[PDB]
Amino acid sequence: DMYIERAGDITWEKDAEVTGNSPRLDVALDESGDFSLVE
Amino acid sequence: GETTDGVYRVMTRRLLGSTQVGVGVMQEGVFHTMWHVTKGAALRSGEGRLDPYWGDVKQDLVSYCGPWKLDAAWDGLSEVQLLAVPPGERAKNIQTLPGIFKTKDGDIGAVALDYPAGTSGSPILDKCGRVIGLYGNGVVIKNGSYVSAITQGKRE
Ligand SMILES: NCc1ccc(C[C@H](NC(=O)c2ccccc2)C(=O)N2CCCCC2)cc1
Repeated sequence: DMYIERAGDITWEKDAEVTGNSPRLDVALDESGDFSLVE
Repeated sequence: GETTDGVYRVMTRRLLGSTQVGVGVMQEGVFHTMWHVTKGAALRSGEGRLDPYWGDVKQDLVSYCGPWKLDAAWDGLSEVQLLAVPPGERAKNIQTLPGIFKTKDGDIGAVALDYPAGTSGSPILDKCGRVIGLYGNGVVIKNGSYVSAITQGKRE
């Protein structure tokens, strides 16, 4: 059923779109691999 | 089938039409993705078959054809790029300065970018283009935005 298709090369691109912030979050990781916020 | 290094889409035909469930990285003949994308199921690459080799639900990672090969780490200072491969859209690099996930077991880098869920598995790169982790396992913050961990495995 599941199949893979190539999407591109893995390279750093000079002058890429720069967006997104840098938050510091307290988190917990459970046995099922779920992250959760501790506030 | 196709074993060339690079970023790949992970598709299914179980739902309506062809649906993208995630993304992965082929490096050194090993296919790397997140556990929630495939649930450890076998993959098809043209006429060839890729069998799972290693996996761990807690790390939310799985490797195919061989052991985990991605060993680069975020330096905790520099900006990085998410090589986002969104459903039905072209691969696009997005530069961002990672935040932090503070856990009782140590700190992990985090990327605050919002893409559809089918983008899970897209690699996160350092300045030399080395894969320092995969995007797609994280948390939703108070404003409904998504923050993903920079999830990296261990090379033996
Ligand atoms: N065991 C259940 C389970 C937990 C976690 C995941 C991964 C999921 N990934 C995205 O939703 C996502 C969104 C945008 C871009 C890329 C990935 C995620 O992190 N959450 C889902 C639920 C909400 C907050 C946690 C899947 C299954």
